[PDB]
Amino acid sequence: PEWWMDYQKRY
Amino acid sequence: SIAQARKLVEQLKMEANIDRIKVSKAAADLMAYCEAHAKEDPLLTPVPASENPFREK
Amino acid sequence: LSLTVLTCIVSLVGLTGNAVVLWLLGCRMRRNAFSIYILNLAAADFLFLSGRLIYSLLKILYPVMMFSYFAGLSFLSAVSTERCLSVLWPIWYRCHRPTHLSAVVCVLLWALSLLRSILEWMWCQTSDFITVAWLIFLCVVLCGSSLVLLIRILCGSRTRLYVTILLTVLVFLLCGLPFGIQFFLFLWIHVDREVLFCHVHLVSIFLSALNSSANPIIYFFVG
Amino acid sequence: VQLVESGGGLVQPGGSRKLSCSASGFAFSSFGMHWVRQAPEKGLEWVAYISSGSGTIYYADTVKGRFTISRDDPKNTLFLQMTSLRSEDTAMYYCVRSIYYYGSSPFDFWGQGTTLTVSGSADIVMTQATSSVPVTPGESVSISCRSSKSLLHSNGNTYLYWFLQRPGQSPQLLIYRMSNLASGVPDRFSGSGSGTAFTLTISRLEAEDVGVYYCMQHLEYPLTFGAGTKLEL
Amino acid sequence: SAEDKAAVERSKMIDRNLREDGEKAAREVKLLLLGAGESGKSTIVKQMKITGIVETHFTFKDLHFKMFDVGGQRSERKKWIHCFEGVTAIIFCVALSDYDLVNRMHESMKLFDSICNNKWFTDTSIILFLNKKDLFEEKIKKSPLTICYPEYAGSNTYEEAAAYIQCQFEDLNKRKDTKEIYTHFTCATDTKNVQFVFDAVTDVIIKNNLKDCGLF
Amino acid sequence: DQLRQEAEQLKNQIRDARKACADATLSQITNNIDPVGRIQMRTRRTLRGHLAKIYAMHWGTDSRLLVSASQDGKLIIWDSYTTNKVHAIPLRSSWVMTCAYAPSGNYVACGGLDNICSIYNLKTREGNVRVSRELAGHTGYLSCCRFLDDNQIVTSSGDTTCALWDIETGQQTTTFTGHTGDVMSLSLAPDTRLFVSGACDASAKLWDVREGMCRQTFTGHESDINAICFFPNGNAFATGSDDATCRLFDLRADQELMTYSHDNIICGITSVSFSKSGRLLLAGYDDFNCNVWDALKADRAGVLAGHDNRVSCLGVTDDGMAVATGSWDSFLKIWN
Repeated sequence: PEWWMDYQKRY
Repeated sequence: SIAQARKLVEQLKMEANIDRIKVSKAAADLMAYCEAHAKEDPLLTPVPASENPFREK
Repeated sequence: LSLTVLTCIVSLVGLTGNAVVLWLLGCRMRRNAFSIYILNLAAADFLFLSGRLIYSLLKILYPVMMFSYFAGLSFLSAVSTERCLSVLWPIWYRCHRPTHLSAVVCVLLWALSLLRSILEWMWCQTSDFITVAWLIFLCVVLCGSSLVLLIRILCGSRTRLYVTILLTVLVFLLCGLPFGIQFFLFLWIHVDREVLFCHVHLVSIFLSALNSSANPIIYFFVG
Repeated sequence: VQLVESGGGLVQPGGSRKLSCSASGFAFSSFGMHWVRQAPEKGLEWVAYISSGSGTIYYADTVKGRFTISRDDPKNTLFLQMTSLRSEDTAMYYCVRSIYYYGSSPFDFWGQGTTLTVSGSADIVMTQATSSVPVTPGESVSISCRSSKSLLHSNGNTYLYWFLQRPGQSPQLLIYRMSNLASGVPDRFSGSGSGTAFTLTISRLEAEDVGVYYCMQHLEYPLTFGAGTKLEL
Repeated sequence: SAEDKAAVERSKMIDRNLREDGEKAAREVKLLLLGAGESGKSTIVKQMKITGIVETHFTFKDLHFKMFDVGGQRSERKKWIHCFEGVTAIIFCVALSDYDLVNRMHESMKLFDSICNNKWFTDTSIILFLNKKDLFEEKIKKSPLTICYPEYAGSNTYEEAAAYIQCQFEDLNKRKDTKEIYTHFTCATDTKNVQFVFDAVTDVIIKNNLKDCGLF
Repeated sequence: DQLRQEAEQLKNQIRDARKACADATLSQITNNIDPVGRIQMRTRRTLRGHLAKIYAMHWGTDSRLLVSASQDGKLIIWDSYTTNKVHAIPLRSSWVMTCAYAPSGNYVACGGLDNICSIYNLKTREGNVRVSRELAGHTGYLSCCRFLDDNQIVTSSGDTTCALWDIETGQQTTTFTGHTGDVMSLSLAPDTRLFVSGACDASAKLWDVREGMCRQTFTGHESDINAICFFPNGNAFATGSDDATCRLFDLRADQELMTYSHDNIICGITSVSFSKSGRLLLAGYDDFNCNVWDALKADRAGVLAGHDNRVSCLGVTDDGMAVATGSWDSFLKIWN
């Protein structure tokens, strides 16, 4: 979780 | 017997004696028929969209 | 760097190709028990490439893009399975299958795609491994069907077949699969990152675009 | 071609009943079918219609909701099931067949009927001004019918039908679409119209054309009959 | 348009029986039955379960076989041979005992290389049967093969003569990459002809599924 | 050869007799007329109900209903205005090569490789379509059938025979013999008193329905004649064969009048028809298209390319409003 970039959070 | 070949003679001698006409007369008749009905041919002159049944009806 | 430089172009040709098939087969063509799968694949690739092209320009579109992606992969697996079944049991495939089984399979595969999407819509989110297992199952089905088809032709009976089957297995395995495999997987276990946006990200996104672009010519234009 | 109907009788008000019609001699599955009822001292009234294949069903207001029409093609039977039967539903019920294609003749054959006793504004109103025309044999007669709306559709066809009901017998089809004679009809009858007013001409009247004449429309879903016109010797 | 909405409903009910009948008629095997006359076709049609043309319908192992015999049709073949385009297979019946009678075999090979190299049967498989072989041994042991094949420099035995006759038939096709020629040696008492036909048509069906599936 | 010699001299005499009446040619007379320009016609309707190759098609005399026959054992009665289907008659044989609609409209006819002409009744009680009659007696496939009235019919078969039947009985009433090849076409006169049939002899004949004897014989083609048609006037007839050439004859002069050929056309003719005024000639080809020729100048004015496979039939309505083409891709196209 803490290491997600912008291209990792869908909704 | 040879009646197959004998019948042909009669068949074509019957065709020999017919009243042929000149080619010019038949050609002129063909021109006359195509001229008298040239205005009644929907395929030659495209008929308008009002009558044409195969467009809107 | 700017590898997104052609990920948008590779879709400017693929989409066109898919638009042709969508309306050629489907307009001026009779649909057999196999063109339905190709038509559905063309529609899914239409949506996937449209989403890819829209995203390449630099929302709430992710859902439909993933949905089309998984639908396309599932349709590829179904095409492979149906092609395998036509050789092992030819009599059954010719005079015993239901005439509407292709449409039923298509609608069930359509339903299983957004269902997973809406399931994903809602530690607790263990659905990522389920999705990875689904992708692995699809890949296993495709390669198993292709292998059974291949060891049935060489073994027994009395060419371009090997040449077509090989290419079909090579694609969707080096082109289509490693996008959704890298996704949903490097999201929960990875700690490295440069790679993550090096090949891991561009190649993944691209390879998928190339697979989508090439599928219409492999399945409808070459032949 | 034969059409025999059964059912009905003495029924208490508010009850339920079922009428069954059996066909013998024609392809029942390829014909739509109609239930049409007639009061003891009134004209014919259209009740229900079920299209072939049972894909289309129509009913009329007075019965809508409390009546159901069904068919059994393997057994060649037509069922009418009614419930909540009032005192206005006592009449004679006839079964009519009708097939629809280019050049067909709907309402060609009628059944015999079953006696039964239970002791809007958009529809076209068909008005027959005359009600009794006594004419001696060997004369020319004309019967006039009127319509509220023009029956001439935008395809060339005008839907107006002329039937004849001899006394003690079921109606018969004389003319369909105002200008076509039915099979088995003498050449004497003619139909003319202009979209709103229609005329029937029984030229050279003989000793059989005695009864009541009804003008019917088929332009729109609900189907409406006329009041009737009686011919006497 | 109340009586024209029923017309549309009728045209959709009868367009639904053409589709069902088309699907029912697309699950059947179709075999033309060719061959010079006095050949053995009457025997072959008797082997199975069993006027212009005579069609024969029979079933075997959940399969349906239609056989079209077009022999009481003395006419120009060019005017009706395009009708049988799309037939699943062609059964050609050639007898072996006509090596001395008149020269007949020669005409048989002429007929074979006429139909086989036709413009409408380029990818139609040809099952070839030889029902006559019982008295063929007696005839070949009483008279050599020099009557029909003067170039046959071989022994006067059935095993070699039958193969030699077979090669001439299998060497008259100019399409060695699109169509196959399955061969069998039928005898009067043999009941395996149905099995041979079933196997050949099964391979043909496999090949057809393969083109249509869209693959090689 | 006791008497096998005077036939040749009689043929020579008729040849130079018809050559005597050759003062001019139709080309010289027609050189003075203006051309028709460019003909442009487009598809208006497409009828999609067949699952096999279409071999026959005929118009009705109201120019609205048309009957089509396919190789999947189905007769279909269309409705060209609305593209609806009125009747779908299933046959007892799927090998069909001809069809015809009766002028009255109460019957249809069909036939093929079964050597039998099946006449079907469309207007009857019980609401179905019943096989009215079956006519047997021929020894070959049926190529063409035309109705004279509701009780008479003419048949041409591959057994070098044309016959005149009656429907009530089932018997023939006259047989036309003389063709050495097999008849593939047939066309009745507009007045319906004498019809022309063209067999595979590269020749055509003229028969007398009332008598039953070949009045005249026309030659000039170099291959089998596939299609024939009568000119609206009734004193001429067009034809087509496999040598990619059409030719207009005439009954009066008893010789070929004109030719219609092109040096980019190498296939054969499958169907030939005229227009209402007899100015256009519609010819169907194996190149998956049809051509329109000027019947007086023998110059092409347009093509009808809308079929994936070769066209097999071609007809024109009685009122001349439109033409219909049926091909081997199971699609009928109506051009107007």
